[PDB]
Amino acid sequence: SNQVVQAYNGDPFVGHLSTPISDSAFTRTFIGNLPAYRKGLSPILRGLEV
Amino acid sequence: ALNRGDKVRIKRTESYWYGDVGTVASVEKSGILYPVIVRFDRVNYNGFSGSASGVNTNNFAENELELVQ
Amino acid sequence: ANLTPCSENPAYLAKSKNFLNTTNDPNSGKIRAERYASALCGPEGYPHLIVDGRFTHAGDFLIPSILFLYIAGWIGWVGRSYLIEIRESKNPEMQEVVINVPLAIKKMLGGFLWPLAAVGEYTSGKLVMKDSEIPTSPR
Amino acid sequence: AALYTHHQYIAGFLMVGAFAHGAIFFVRDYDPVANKDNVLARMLEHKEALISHLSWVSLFLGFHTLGLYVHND
Amino acid sequence: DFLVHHAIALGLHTTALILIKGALDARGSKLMPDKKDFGYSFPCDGPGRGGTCDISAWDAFYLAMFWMLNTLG
Amino acid sequence: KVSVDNNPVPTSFEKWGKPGHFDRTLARGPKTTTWIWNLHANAHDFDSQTSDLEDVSRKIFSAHFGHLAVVFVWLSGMYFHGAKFSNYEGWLADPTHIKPSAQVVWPIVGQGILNGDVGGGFHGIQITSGLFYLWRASGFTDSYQLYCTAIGGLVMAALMLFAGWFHYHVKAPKLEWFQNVESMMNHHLAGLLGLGSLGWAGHQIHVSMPINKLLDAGVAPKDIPLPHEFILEPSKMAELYPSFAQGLTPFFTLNWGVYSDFLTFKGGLNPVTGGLWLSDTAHHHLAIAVLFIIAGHMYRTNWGIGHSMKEILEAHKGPFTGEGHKGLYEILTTSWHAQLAINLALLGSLTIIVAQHMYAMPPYPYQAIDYATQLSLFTHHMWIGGFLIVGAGAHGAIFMVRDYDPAKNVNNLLDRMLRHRDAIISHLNWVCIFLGFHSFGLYIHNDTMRALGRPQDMFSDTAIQLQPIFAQWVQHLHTLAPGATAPNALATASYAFGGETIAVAGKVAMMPITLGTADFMVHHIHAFTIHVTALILLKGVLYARSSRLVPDKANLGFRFPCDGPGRGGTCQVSGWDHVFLGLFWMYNSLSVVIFHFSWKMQSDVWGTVSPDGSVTHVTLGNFAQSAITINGWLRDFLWAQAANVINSYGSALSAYGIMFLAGHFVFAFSLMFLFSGRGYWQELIESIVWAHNKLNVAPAIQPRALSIIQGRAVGVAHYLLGGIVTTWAFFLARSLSIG
Amino acid sequence: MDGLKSFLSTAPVMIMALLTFTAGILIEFNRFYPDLLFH
Amino acid sequence: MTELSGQPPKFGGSTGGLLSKANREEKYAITWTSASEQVFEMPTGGAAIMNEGENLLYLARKEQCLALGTQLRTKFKPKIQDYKIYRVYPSGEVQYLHPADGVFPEKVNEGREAQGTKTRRIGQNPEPVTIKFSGKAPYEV
Amino acid sequence: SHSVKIYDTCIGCTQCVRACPLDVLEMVPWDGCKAAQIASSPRTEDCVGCKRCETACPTDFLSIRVYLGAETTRSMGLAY
Ligand code: CLA
Ligand code: CLA
Ligand code: CLA
Ligand code: CLA
Ligand SMILES: CC1=C(/C=C/C(C)=C/C=C/C(C)=C\C=C\C=C(C)\C=C\C=C(C)\C=C\C2=C(C)CCCC2(C)C)C(C)(C)CCC1
Ligand SMILES: CC1=C(C/C=C(\C)CCC[C@H](C)CCC[C@H](C)CCCC(C)C)C(=O)c2ccccc2C1=O
Ligand code: SF4
Ligand code: SF4
Ligand code: SF4
Repeated sequence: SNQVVQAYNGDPFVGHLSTPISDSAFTRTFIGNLPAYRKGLSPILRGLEV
Repeated sequence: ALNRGDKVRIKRTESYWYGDVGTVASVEKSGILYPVIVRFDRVNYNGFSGSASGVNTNNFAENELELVQ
Repeated sequence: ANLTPCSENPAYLAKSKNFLNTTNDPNSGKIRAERYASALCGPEGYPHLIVDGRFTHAGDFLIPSILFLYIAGWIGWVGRSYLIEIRESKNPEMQEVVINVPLAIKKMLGGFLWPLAAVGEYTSGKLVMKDSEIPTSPR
Repeated sequence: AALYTHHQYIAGFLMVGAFAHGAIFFVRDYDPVANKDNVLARMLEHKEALISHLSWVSLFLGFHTLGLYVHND
Repeated sequence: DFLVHHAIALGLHTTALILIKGALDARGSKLMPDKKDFGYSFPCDGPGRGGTCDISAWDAFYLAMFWMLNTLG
Repeated sequence: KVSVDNNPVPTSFEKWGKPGHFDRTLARGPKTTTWIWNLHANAHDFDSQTSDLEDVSRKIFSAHFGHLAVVFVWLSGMYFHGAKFSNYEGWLADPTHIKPSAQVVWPIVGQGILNGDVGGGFHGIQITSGLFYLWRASGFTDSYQLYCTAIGGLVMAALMLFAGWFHYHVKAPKLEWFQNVESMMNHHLAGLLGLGSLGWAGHQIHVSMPINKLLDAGVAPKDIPLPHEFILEPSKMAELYPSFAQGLTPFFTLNWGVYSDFLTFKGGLNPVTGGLWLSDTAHHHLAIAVLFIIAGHMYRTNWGIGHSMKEILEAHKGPFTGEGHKGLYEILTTSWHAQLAINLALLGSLTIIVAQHMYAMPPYPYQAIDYATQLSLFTHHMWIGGFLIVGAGAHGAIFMVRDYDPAKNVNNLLDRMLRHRDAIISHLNWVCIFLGFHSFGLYIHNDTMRALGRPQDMFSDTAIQLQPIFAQWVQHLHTLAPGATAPNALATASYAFGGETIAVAGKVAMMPITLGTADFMVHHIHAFTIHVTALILLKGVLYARSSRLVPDKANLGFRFPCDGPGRGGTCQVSGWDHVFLGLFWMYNSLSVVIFHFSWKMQSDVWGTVSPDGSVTHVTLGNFAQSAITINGWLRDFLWAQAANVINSYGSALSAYGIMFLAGHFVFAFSLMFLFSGRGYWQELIESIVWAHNKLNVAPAIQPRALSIIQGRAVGVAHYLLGGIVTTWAFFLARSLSIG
Repeated sequence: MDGLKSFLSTAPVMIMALLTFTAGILIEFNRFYPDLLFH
Repeated sequence: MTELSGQPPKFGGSTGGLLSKANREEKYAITWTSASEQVFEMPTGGAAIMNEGENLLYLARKEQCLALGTQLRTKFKPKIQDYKIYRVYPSGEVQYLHPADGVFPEKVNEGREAQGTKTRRIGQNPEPVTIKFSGKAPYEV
Repeated sequence: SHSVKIYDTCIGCTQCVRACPLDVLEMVPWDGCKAAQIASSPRTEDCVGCKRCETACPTDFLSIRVYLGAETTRSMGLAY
């Protein structure tokens, strides 16, 4: 539908909401590409970036 | 060995009515532990907070009651 | 005592010339200034009260003392015997919530025999209950 | 001034702690079958007289010390 | 000093009232006569039977601590 | 569309002798003394006595008439005391010099010293409510008009009492008459607010304008024409205003420009009397009347045109909000508590708006000169507003517990707001902690920098300065408003934004209030305390249904002490105890707000004036560099200004000293109920029952201690009473000492 | 008025009438004889 | 018993639901058989549409599951009294918790055992002096 | 976990079982009262210690006691 806020990851019983701040495309591509979260790094490099 | 409506003092030593007199409403059948139904006029601390009253009737034993009639 | 009486105290005689009028009587401060002259004052000019029990100063303490000891006992007896005569009519709870006002007026008038009635109730045993028939708390 | 007030604030602490350890003794370490009819058990038998008379003395001092202070004020 | 010494007698009698009431009702009372079984310090006994907040003897120390600070002040 | 039942309840006096009949558990019998407190705790809980929505609504309507009788007999007492035992004609003879007093004290025990010399030989207690300036604004001249107004008020008090008896026992309306909410809304808009504003616009045109005009000219008392003589002879009104010779005829042809000489848009203040212009307020009430009666035809009742609010609430639904307001029209017409929460919220904010507007635009003649009137009216309306906002936070929770049916409102705004209660409260307390550090830790930081002897590291103006640039820019726009963005306005909206200093009788009415860094820090203190009280009340509203600690909170009720000592402890978890905490936080918030008001207005605004133009204030400008410290708030405000309460014995301001100490007593007495719990007092009271049973005087009403909710309620009641009485005595004695 | 006599004899109205009578005789005794610290 | 058969009810999603304790320590799951498609208020927060037939709802605490069981047994005219509350571990095992005997605990049946029942009054409890250093409790021994 | 001990003064009125919102109490058969049943607490690891069973009990100094012992994730009532 046209509703922009939904349940987090499909199941509506986890205490979270898929929201344009929480689970937008831009958030999960920016927070998920932050050094503490992006895949393929050793923790020494991601600690050095943080 | 009590009738139905005689005054009796309580010697429970752990109840609210300890030394207060009560009227035996009924004595139930033998075999059970506390058969003596005793009713009082002063209610005890019972119920939720802010309740208007408590309970007065109670099942007592035989060897903890002193008959005063 | 080391306290000077108000008949010759210099600070009290300096302060009595401008006592404030309390009531609507415009000479109330002056009659208070001559009423408090019999009392004794310290070095500030205010009337102290000797309370030791000596009868020459009994008007400071003892004369109102027994006066209150009448009235409190009056109230106590009116509050006590009324409860006794509502220990049973049909139900004491409503007679404690709403007042049986002719019975209360009867006790309120008849309460001035309270100390002789107190010795009578203490001798008859109907004042102090026994130490065993009282609903005590568990140890 | 500092020495007097320090020692009074120690003394009030120690009096409260004496009675607090008295209550701990009555909870944990008091047996009525060995202290039978002695002064400790006879102290406990009339506790409703003791704390009611302390209630009377407290109301007696309090009503009239505040009464005289408000009357003076 | 007459009135203030009566005030200190007031604070002493009330602090002794709370502390002796805590020590003598440390074993039990009409609300809960198993306070020897619960221990010295425990929060309450629920909202039942009227609701026994500050029922332990520890909580009588609690109120008496405020009184000791008050009369020492 | 009137639906009235005839004689629902018989009028009888026999029920008055049986207290507690309204509830099922109270009419059985007072077995315990807590029944007495329950008799007052459920006396107005009309939703717990009846559960049919028709008996409770007519009970509410008759209760409104009874409370209206209480307000009318109070207002009658004000006008009667202004008639008989005041000096209103003496104050009207000389308003600048002598001081008003509308209460004479009987000299019995020495309290004749309370009748201070208020000026002109009249003795009495100087009033600070300032309704004398209300009477001069309305147009009262002699005491007989106040006496007949008090008589007519007592007549309408008995009339409202008769209407209450008539509408409960004779002809009581049905539920459909109460649920006609669109007819109620547009009648209250047009016929109550707008029609009342038109009535006062007519009174301000005919009575308040000519009387105050010739009183500003300098006409003595017993020389003013009677107020009806301006209508009986329109020449006496036409000689004061040239537009009254034009008659009614320019009003109907839309020739309103010729009415410009007596319906002005001057603004600012009147320089002669130190209040608002009466022509300005007359034009104002007329404009409010026109706008309200225009808005009083919006809702359809019987003639097709008009907005029924149901499809208004249907039409507002967005992507974030799901189904929108679908269901709120069925909520607000079936539950009185939701209406009470909304009305208490908006009446509380209205009363705070009243306080925040009646100090910078003083609407009454000689009101800004009397500093005691201005300070008392500000702080009293601040307190009434904060109390009603806490009541909004209460009745929201009562609506959640006992008037919220979740089957009717699915995926609407109420269900969606209850579905993310954690995402609301966990950000609200974050901004509470952020504001707490950044409004109080600033105060601790420059307190420490002043105590460490380094004033160059503080948060002062000479130090690191936190200039409030936004409100300074807004003040610049309000100063630049008349001529650019309000061209038909001569003066500004107020002289608190920017402009000249208004001086009337040697004192200062209103000068521009500059905002330094002290006003920055104290406004963030205000926003912080507002956020915390709006945290406790909001998390009492949202967490009243259920939670993760206790998910059975709706079945336990709105007003319960605890769930028990389990789960670590669950005491003060109900929706009632959040109101119990929010009452203290409203007390703290409003105490700091009225402290900021009193200090800023008596350091930067008030004071005497000098003929060369220089202004000397009451505290000589202390708020600039000494309002940024907690020690500065203690030494320069709470120690220096409390000396007028301290040293005032043997004088007229002597009752305020024994109300100062009285308020300290009730605060300290509240701490006994707040700190202690019930079971101690139960264990002590049973010992006093033993000491009564020893003398056979133990009552058959079972005497036992208060409930836990009762103990918290009497603790917060004595706390708020003691703190407000202390602040009342301090503010009144200080501002009566400074003039 | 068989209920008005019971309502005027409830505990608050009777204690208020008794305190009004007590305050009345105290104020009257303090007007006709004021400022009595002792006897 | 070991497998949870049911469909999730219609719900938009909330914040007071399953936190990080569910996939780490334990969670709970209530299964019941509805009659119609009515509306029930879950203890997590807000209302939800109860699906027709056997449906399954995951909760975080047992008290929320029993509060939902109380809401199912009292606040409906078709009184749903055939609900089962299971405890689900992250390992995958499912423990049948309530009404695991088969009949409700409010009424008595044969097959239960008196666990935690004393044979004395509270006034007949022993004193804490005789067991002052045994390490036990005055109510246990 | 807490310890819910149920004494022999219980009259089998089953108020405590229907009051406890955690399903720890349950009625087992007995022969010492008129109702011939007594409450019993097998699932004491689920009891939070709320003492809601010690609000609905008719005996003098209620026959069921909840002694607040150790704590855990269940006895502290934590959803996290
Ligand atoms: C200024 C505050 C204040 C006051 C007046 C009291 C006063 C009292 N406390 Mg107390 N208390 C306080 C703070 C206070 N407390 C605090 C902060 C705590 C810590 C939690 C405690 C903890 C505490 C405990 C633990 C106990 C007391 C007890 C008592 C009473 C006996 C002591 C006494 O002095 O006799 C009497 C003194 C008085 C001053 C009473 C006069 C009160 C007013 C003036 C009477 C006049 C009637 C009044 C005007 C009617 C109001 C009318 C209105 C509705 C219009 C007394 C009523 C004890 C008690 O009640 O048992 C005896 C007790 O056991 N208190
Ligand atoms: C008239 C009935 C009555 C009588 C005879 C007594 C008698 C007594 N009370 Mg008492 N008491 C009463 C009512 C009464 N009380 C009420 C109504 C209260 C609740 C406010 C209390 C609260 C109370 C406390 C807290 C304590 C006593 C204590 C005592 C004992 C010591 C004397 C004392 O300090 O009293 C002084 C009395 C008071 C401080 C309060 C009573 C004040 C009211 C105004 C008296 C009149 C009550 C009533 C309206 C009159 C009824 C008249 C009737 C025709 C309707 C004494 C046996 C003390 C004790 O245990 O001693 C060992 C104690 O600590 N009482
Ligand atoms: C439009 C205003 C309004 C209305 C109609 C109501 C109506 C209601 N409120 Mg309420 N409330 C309001 C404003 C309002 N409130 C505000 C502004 C607050 C915040 C303070 C509250 C806080 C509040 C709470 C906390 C509770 C209610 C409750 C209730 C309900 C029962 C009332 C009751 O039992 O009290 C009967 C009346 C009294 C008990 C009298 C109170 C006396 C006060 C405490 C003392 C007054 C001090 C006085 C001014 C100083 C002088 C006294 C002395 C010194 C001489 C009722 C529906 C209760 C409820 O619904 O429970 C289920 C409840 O628990 N209200
Ligand atoms: C003066 C005593 C006092 C203080 C300081 C507080 C402080 C606070 N209350 Mg509070 N409260 C009080 C009395 C007090 N309360 C009383 C009497 C009541 C009874 C009604 C309440 C009821 C109440 C409620 C109901 C709530 C609060 C909340 C809060 C917090 C709001 C956040 C904030 O301001 O930022 C934090 C500010 C401070 C901690 C004060 C600043 C002090 C400095 C800057 C910090 C120290 C610097 C540094 C750490 C020192 C290091 C030294 C090192 C050795 C450790 C805050 C901690 C709310 C809360 O916690 O949620 C947000 C909340 O909901 N309070
Ligand atoms: C003379 C004098 C003095 C002395 C005093 C003394 C020393 C005291 C003592 C006291 C005591 C040593 C007391 C005792 C007591 C005891 C008892 C035992 C009591 C009794 C009581 C009762 C029993 C009560 C009853 C009643 C009444 C009577 C009335 C009302 C009711 C009632 C019931 C309440 C002095 C120096 C101060 C000063 C000067 C003068
Ligand atoms: C003192 C105290 C009590 C005891 C409270 C009592 C005994 C109430 C006292 C009422 C007496 C009878 C005074 C009457 C109240 C008013 C003065 C009545 C007005 C009467 C005049 C108008 C004549 C509690 O029950 C309590 C409960 C929970 C937390 C704290 C506390 C607590 O601190
Ligand atoms: S309110 Fe009292 S009884 Fe309830 S949990 Fe808190 S302390 Fe215990
Ligand atoms: S509530 Fe008390 S009497 Fe009733 S079954 Fe439970 S333990 Fe027995
Ligand atoms: S404490 Fe609570 S969970 Fe435990 S048995 Fe009692 S009511 Fe049930």
